[PDB]
Amino acid sequence: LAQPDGFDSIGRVSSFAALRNLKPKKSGQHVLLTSYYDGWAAENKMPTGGGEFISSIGTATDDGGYIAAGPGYYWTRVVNNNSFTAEDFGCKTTATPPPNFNVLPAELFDNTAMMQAAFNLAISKSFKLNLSTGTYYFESSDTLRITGPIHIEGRPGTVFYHNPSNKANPKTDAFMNISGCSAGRISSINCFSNSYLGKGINFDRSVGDNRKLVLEHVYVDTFRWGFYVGEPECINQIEFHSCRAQSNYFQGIFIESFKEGQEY
Amino acid sequence: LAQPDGFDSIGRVSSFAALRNLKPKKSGQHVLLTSYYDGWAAENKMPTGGGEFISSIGTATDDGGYIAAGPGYYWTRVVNNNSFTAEDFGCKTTATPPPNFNVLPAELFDNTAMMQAAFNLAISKSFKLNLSTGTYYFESSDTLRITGPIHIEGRPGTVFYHNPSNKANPKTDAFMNISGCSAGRISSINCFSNSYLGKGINFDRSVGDNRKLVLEHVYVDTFRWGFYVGEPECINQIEFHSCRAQSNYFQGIFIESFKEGQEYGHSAPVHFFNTICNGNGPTSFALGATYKTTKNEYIKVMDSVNDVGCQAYFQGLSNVQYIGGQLSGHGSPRNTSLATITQCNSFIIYGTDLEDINGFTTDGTAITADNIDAIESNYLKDISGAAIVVSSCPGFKIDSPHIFKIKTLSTIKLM
Repeated sequence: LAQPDGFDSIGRVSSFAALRNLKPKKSGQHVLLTSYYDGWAAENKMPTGGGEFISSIGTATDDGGYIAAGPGYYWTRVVNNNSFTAEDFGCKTTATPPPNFNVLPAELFDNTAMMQAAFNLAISKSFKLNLSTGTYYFESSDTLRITGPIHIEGRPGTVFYHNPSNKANPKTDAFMNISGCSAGRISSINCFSNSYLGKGINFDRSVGDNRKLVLEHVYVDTFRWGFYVGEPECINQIEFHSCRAQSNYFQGIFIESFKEGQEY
Repeated sequence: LAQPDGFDSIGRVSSFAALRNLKPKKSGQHVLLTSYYDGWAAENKMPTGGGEFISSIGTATDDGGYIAAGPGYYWTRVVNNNSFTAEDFGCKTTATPPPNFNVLPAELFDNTAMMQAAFNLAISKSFKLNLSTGTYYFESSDTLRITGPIHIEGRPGTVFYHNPSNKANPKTDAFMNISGCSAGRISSINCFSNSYLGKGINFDRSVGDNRKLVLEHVYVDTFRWGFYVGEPECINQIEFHSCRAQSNYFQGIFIESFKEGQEYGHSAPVHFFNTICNGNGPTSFALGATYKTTKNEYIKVMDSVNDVGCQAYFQGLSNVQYIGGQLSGHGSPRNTSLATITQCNSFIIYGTDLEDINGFTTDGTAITADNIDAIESNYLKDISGAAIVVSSCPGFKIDSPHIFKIKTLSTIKLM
């Protein structure tokens, strides 16, 4: 142990799935999670979603990245500096494809269910979500929703790739939906779809007003619409500080409160 | 130790108080601190202020969260990424109370002495202080002082609750005091008191000038004044990027470099960006309200029955830009104006939302369409009677805003 490389003798858990099957001894046990998925050495990469966990004996709902529940026990992730990464929930990145039409990334892993769980934790626990560089692939029938104030800070090169397939009426469905995000912070996210279909980001009144919401370096490209607002009293004091809506089929920014027939 | 749970065999220190009594062996010992306070498992929560410490043999002053001093030794906390949390010094959060008057949080733990220690470390070591979500409770007699450049970053839901009790002259004392914070950054802090008493944030020259200080998403609500400045050459290049001053008894923004008798003094240039002042004036309820302190004492909120207020008050400034904000009185507060500009130079407005003024005069006479003819004759030289009253400001400019619901004599008054 006193050797210069004595830290390797300590045992760890290989993957997050093995953590669900780790029956603890008491309600104060500490373990080390090496990575969310095992086999990172053969893939010539480094662990991403590891950390430290503390055991319990009661009953809790399996979060996916925050709570690893089991039969009569569960583990809770120790969050540092009130911040966590999307890789802590099982999200995978890949190489960014060119902005050519109908060009898909090399690997196709749907991160919709994983990112939705990461968004729910950052809203319910008020933790800052850190996004890694690379391309997050999204091919699902559900919309990625932000239903509360959230702090998202991406890196240079963070890409959200939306595949309009699997969407019922894929011409007008929104990829991301923001509602009730009062005094939120979203930064450094480049969302494109390489298909002139769908809405990039849709601001709604499903939860509440997006009062004093701040967007910085948010890029929306290759969609039927970049920023879509079709409801009054939802973007009251919204702010765009350095944003880009580029190559979207009808409009890059579309804000229409009311239409002909309904009042002011 | 080769098992999947071999990391639990290593021993830890339970609390920060136990770390003070941990006599080491030499000046190179490493130890793991689980949490600042012990007993987090019974409280059904997680450890907050833990970390790793390194031993020494010399003598050092006990910081509270950075140095755990003992007899002939002390431990030093290892800081990562030049950042630390307020929980590392012993601060506790609680559930946020509603913004109702004289409503206190559920748990009452004073975090003033521990937050002051965290502020001192972030200023002396130039570390970034991270604030957790929840309500920090302050019920002390001293003012929370920032006496140097600091980087503070809060979370969505960080609340600084100030209790005006245990404070001599609780009607005019300041909760926070910022001085000498040059090129500092403060973000995402919501300070309210639920009592229309005290100053929210006070800027002064006790240490130096707050040159190029940047405030973002700083909310001040339920105080006698939201942002208070009563000294020249202290906010020379301050910036408000998206701030809110809401439901204060008198004003949301009060800047006055000098008063009568004193000669000229100013700060320049002041920058306001997307800042909103809403609902800041004496209201029907506030005038008749009485604040009950924790010591079972009653304080009358009103100074007089003819108390009148405003949303933003500016005096003795130069080159002030108010870019795309909002000045509005919601809840019908008694206001003489929405913005009062007095003895300024080059005050320019860029597309500010202005609405919902409750017209009153300085002495407390309600401006009504019935007596609109007696107001112009008897109150011509009064600093009131418009949504924006400009007095002795040469380079004024308003630049075509959208205005509505104006229940006073005019929209702009010049004198």
